[PDB]
Amino acid sequence: GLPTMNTPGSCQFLTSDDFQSPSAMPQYDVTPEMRIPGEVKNLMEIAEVDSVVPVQNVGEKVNSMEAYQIPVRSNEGSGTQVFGFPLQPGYSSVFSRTLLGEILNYYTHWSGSIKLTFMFCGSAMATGKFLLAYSPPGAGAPTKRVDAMLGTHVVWDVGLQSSCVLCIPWISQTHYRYVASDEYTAGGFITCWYQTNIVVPADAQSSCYIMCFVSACNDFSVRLLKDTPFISQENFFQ
Amino acid sequence: GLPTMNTPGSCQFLTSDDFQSPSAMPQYDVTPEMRIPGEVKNLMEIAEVDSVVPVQNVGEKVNSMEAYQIPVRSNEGSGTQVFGFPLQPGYSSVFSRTLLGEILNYYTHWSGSIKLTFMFCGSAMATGKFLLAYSPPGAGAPTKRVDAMLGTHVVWDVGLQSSCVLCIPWISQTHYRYVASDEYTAGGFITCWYQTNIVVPADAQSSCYIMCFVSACNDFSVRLLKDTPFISQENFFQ
Amino acid sequence: GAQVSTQKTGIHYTNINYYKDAASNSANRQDFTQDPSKFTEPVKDIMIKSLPALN
Amino acid sequence: GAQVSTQKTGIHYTNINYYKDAASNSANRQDFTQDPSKFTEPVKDIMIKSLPALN
Amino acid sequence: RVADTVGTGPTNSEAIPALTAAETGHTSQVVPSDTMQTRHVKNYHSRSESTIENFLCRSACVYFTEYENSGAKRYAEWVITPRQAAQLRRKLEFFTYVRFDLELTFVITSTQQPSTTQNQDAQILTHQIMYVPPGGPVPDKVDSYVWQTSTNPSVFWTEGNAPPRMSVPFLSIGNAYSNFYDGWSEFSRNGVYGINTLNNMGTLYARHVNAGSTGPIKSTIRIYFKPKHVKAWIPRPPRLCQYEKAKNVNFQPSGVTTTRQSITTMTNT
Amino acid sequence: RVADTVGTGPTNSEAIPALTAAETGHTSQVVPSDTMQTRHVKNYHSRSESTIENFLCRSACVYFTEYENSGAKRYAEWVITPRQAAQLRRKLEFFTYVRFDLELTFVITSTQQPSTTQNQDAQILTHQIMYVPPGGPVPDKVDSYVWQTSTNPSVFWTEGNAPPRMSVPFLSIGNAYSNFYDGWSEFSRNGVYGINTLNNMGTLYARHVNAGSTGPIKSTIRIYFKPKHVKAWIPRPPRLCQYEKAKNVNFQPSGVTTTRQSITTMTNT
Amino acid sequence: GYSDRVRSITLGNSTITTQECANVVVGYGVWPDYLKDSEATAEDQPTQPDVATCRFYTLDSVQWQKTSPGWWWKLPDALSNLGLFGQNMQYHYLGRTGYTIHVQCNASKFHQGCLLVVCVPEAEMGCATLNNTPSSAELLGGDTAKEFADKPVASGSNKLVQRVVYNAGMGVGVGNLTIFPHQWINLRTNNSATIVMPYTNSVPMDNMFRHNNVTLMVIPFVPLDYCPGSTTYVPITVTIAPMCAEYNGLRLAGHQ
Amino acid sequence: GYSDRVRSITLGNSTITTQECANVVVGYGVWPDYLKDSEATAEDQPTQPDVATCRFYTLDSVQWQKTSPGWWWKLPDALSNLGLFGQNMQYHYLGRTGYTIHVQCNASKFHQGCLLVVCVPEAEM
Ligand SMILES: CCCCCCCCCCCCCCCC(=O)O
Ligand SMILES: CCCCCCCCCCCCCCCC(=O)O
Ligand SMILES: *C(=O)CCCCCCCCCCCCC
Ligand SMILES: *C(=O)CCCCCCCCCCCCC
Repeated sequence: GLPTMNTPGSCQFLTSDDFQSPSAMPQYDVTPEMRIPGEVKNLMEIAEVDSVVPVQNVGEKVNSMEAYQIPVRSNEGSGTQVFGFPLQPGYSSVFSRTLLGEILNYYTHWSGSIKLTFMFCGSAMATGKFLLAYSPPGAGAPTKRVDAMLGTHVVWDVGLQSSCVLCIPWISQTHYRYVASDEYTAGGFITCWYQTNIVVPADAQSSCYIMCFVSACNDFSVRLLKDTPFISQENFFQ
Repeated sequence: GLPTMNTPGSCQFLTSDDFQSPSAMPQYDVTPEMRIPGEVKNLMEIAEVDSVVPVQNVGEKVNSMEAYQIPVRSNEGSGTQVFGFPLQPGYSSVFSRTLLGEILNYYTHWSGSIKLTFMFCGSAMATGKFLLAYSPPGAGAPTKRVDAMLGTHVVWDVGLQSSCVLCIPWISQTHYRYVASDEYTAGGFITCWYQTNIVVPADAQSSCYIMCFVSACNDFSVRLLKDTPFISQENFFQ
Repeated sequence: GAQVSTQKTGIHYTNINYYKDAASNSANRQDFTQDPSKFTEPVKDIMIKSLPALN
Repeated sequence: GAQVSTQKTGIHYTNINYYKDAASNSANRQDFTQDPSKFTEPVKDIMIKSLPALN
Repeated sequence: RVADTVGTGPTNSEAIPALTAAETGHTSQVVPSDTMQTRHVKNYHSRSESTIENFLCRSACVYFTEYENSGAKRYAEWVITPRQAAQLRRKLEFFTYVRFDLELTFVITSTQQPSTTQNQDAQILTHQIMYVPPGGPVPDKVDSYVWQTSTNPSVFWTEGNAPPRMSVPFLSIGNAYSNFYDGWSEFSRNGVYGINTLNNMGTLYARHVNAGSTGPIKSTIRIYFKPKHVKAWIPRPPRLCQYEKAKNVNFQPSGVTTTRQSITTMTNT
Repeated sequence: RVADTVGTGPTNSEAIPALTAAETGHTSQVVPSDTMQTRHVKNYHSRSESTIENFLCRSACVYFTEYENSGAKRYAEWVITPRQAAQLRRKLEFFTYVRFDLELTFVITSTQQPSTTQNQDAQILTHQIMYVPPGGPVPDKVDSYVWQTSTNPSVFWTEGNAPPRMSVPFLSIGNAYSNFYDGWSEFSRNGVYGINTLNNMGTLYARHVNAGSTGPIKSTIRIYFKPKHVKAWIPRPPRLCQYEKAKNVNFQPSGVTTTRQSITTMTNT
Repeated sequence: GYSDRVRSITLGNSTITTQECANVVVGYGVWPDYLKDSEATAEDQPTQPDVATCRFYTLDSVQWQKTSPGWWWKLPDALSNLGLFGQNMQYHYLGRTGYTIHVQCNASKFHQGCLLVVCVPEAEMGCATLNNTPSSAELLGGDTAKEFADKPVASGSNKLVQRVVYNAGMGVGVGNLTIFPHQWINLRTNNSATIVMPYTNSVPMDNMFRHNNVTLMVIPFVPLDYCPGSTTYVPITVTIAPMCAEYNGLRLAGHQ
Repeated sequence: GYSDRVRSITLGNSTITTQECANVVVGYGVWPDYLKDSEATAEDQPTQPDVATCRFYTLDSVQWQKTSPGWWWKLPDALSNLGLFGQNMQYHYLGRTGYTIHVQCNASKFHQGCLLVVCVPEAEM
């Protein structure tokens, strides 16, 4: 009869506890393992994979493959804005439903760099240069290419290498950021501008499309696990 | 099924217990530390720091910077009393709100020496000597400089070294004293007298000010933790 | 027959198991192994960053 | 994997931890380290007691 | 741990870490250091909380039913499936095949019921939860011989105590639990289509061993599942559309994301 | 330990340990031995109970609410803050930045309520306390799917048992918890001002898993916070004025101290 | 031939002399320096202007009167408009600095008074009206000293800072401000106060418009006085010099 | 797998790619650098902003027409209003810089034309 004494916490069921429980099926022989391809070991192996970003949310294109297409056209001037969305991988309607944004919605904090791979889907005869830029928060979003200028940019020349990767660094006051929005934890703006208008020959289409892909860099990490707001339920499914 | 037996104290919640509890957030990666300046390791590091003492509590000066000023003037005689307050660092209205007195109000016992650094804030042309004295309890407070005499004093000559430190020793029957008042645990009296009246030249102000600072010595320690009586509440703040 | 392992930090925690079945054991929270080049880069011919992908 | 440390006196008390997280551990009551010359004396040039402060 | 950034300076070469051909089906590995001047930063950040074990290993309620002291509903039964709850089902469905051990915790709670019954003075209720593997005899009443559990495992738990918990092995016939199944149960490509052709975990019955009082009492057993020692293969897109059935993929089409106005609008609408 | 006094004798030199210039911003280090003849005393006194861990590491009630068996208030919610209680808030505010682990103990207590309801015979009440980190779905009713806690952590506790307790890590984004913040949340120096721009710990919901009886019952959950493994930087003046708000420094001016009469009065009035 | 009273501080283009002083009070025992790769988060390479930013910026002089309650200057915002320190601060999302604060005030042998020169890390101030928070225009004063109040500010439906000096606008006891690095300018022995502040914050770098990490306060504890004839206009001049200023996150200019 | 046609120039925040080009023509065989103590006169210590000043400033685009004669941009004055290059330039009496001038113009296989891109030291007009 060993003298024991209980501490607060006895007979409590903590959802996230880690204890040993007696097996209900003793000496049960588990069917031997099999090497099945593509095993996941960490959720970041999945967030490091490019997934097409629905930049053109706009209207009913969200109910289509058009959400995925970024319209590019031959103008009568350069410096025009192609697109613009804020750096909120788990919050912005653009990123929230990406492979990266879905995983990020199960966590409260996040930290790291992100790769935005842009692929030009025009004719093999179309040319053009684009200014892909990321401007940290502090002063509003760049409204001219001349304001996007001063930011962290990458001039993309369309050629044989269809795609160009604008890599967004981690420039933050804090170590992590909230997955949900908070202006303390503000992220910045990603904009695209024509550097030199789209030039096409005669008989080739002048309006093309670009596609954007989002993946995490080797320094990306998510913290504090919570439930996604993306899956609801009214009754047990039957 | 190991034979155990509970002792009184089981399933009890002691406010000051020290036990292990299961983490609600497993394998959670804490944001790395940063060296931030001025780390406190013990509360006595704070009580060893001089803080201005409101000697002139008197009336509505307590609602002003005047609580902090000790009036000194050019008399027509010496031996006059400048001030007087008892040795009760946590209790006396003088010390109770000091850096030392606020910390002392979270503890029940206290022991040690105290430094009362007096700084002369007159004109550079004013002179004067003061008898800073501490008289242990037993016979009332000294009512004349001739009674303060016999105590533990320090004659302060005002000069280039603006300030003078009257250090109060620990002269007690007991090892500690109560922070709250108790005549068993009586402390003593601190008084100041003119040794040689304040002499000023023509065209220089004859009425100056002195400031008192309170800090603990290297032998000061506080014991038995309790709540300060200084912070009340009627409802949860919103 | 105990096992002292490391705690999650930014010490040790001794562990003994009492059950005859491995299914009765605690979760495996400390396996930070990882390999994204199954999904990122499942290409047959190697792709070097600094070089043109299509040559 | 236990740790025998000293009790507060004027003996020892053996301790083992059961949890995988350092946050699940007991408080650190026995750290009597101290350094008031961050606050008392944060002056650039050293000030010796027996000497005149202003010379 | 996470990778530290390397200190980078200017560049003027024919090396193009930024230009690629995404058609290859290969994700680019560009890092900040490649398209800008970086400073050296030491990353102590850890991807510990995103391991598959930490993601899935948390007790989730998968279902719950009620049984009573008297009447018709005197015992309950549930054919085991993790698909009746939106929350846990969706996490498991990030992977095509998952393999794991389970930790079962049950939260049994009773409520006194409205009656005209006078002088009620309940006695402590003890419950019995019984598992009937696929093939064994099923309780047809609160008192059929079946509740002897001579070979079936079952938990007897008296109210007011800590929640009954036990763990279970990887009970599958396959070398991994199949989360999806693009097939039928009949070789004639007929019968059932989908994962239900695979679900055969048996039923779980619960009952009051004793009625306890003269008045009515209704109990509600909540079953919690916690995947311990998890292995997951072949990842897939998280569920977009809401779940409609507990036995099939049936969804009602929904748009790719929410909307905003112009492709230039820095704000969700 | 505390420093022992050195035996001192008379003195007649130009060494002045007592005269200084307090303008330097340096606290004098005079000790009794310097301004009098001291005896040797051996100090065994220890500053153990005044370490920051011993000061802060004691369970304090930080808040408490109520929920019921029936009606509207069937579940509770509290946005986490240590600033609603005067006592613990003031101790933490002795420092500008604090970093620590937490130990949460909850004291859940129920009281039978007045009713005309006859034949009450309550069953044991089990409670569920759930944490919703900033961003997760929030319970809109005692029965929304949200209470499945498939990923959110939550405690299920049956009445009459020992108080539910668990510890939590240093959940901040910063390398230390900021107790004060002289700034805004918007770069346009607008929006929120102060510490609330920083508080984003999420909400805490509690509910009765079961109603238990026919009569009314109201419960009161008391949340206790205990800073374990504490680190505190940049100390400051203890709070003088009383607290007015739970989100800001707002105080109503009060005098430096209490009063007495003449500077010569050896007694408080 | 030396003197504890003499001094000379050279930072960039500027040099500062003192013929009567106390020591230089160094922050929390910490001398300012740059951010380490170990403590860094922002991966982009910083701009460290050096001689252009870390130099002596002398803001406006203020008059010490027999009735002045005190003054306060927020820190990043004071030099936010001064030279290249203010420029880099606008073009950059993140910034980090330490300072050498030199408060100057000279009177004569027939004048008396004593000022407390403190450096309050995170001086979060209160509002007159308990429900509101002070306005940005009420808390901040670029290079122009904001001043404390002699008596309680009225709690209408304002966003006025509760300036009564004795509570320091923070609801504390003004006499305990002595914990924060400080010095005194007792006109009897002093001439100036020098405080070298290291970077104090819970994050490695922060935005310089949204958050003012330190607040300088000059509060006279013993009032200015002098007999007639003794010169009446006694000004106080504040000279601050950034130290080890780095800037990460370059973009267009401003704050919004 | 290489090509004389591909390029990538990284300066500060900015990176520049080219999928069709010639070599980089380096000034007079000289690559820009800082002033030596041997060649210096101004005794005060310089500000070298680095990543803040030495980065890619993309000025306004101009239209090449079948009738355009040519264009010209003076050099310190062009970037005199751009970012921190323009700021340091205003607060300072003396300054010294070199440049990486990238002129961009893409047409198609059915377009023709040829521009001379020169850098005229001291184009006194
Ligand atoms: C009292 C003993 C209770 C035993 C509980 C046994 C529960 C079996 C759990 C099977 C787990 C998840 C499997 C999904 C099955 C499938 O679709 O293939
Ligand atoms: C059932 C799980 C409960 C989890 C309890 C989580 C409580 C979080 C405590 C945060 C602590 C004190 C922080 C003040 C925050 C701030 O102002 O920055
Ligand atoms: C290896 O374990 C030898 C040391 C044993 C330490 C005492 C074990 C404590 C109780 C264990 C009994 C196991 C329960 C089935
Ligand atoms: C080092 O600890 C070896 C000695 C083990 C002594 C027996 C341990 C007593 C019970 C510990 C089990 C740990 C609980 C998770």
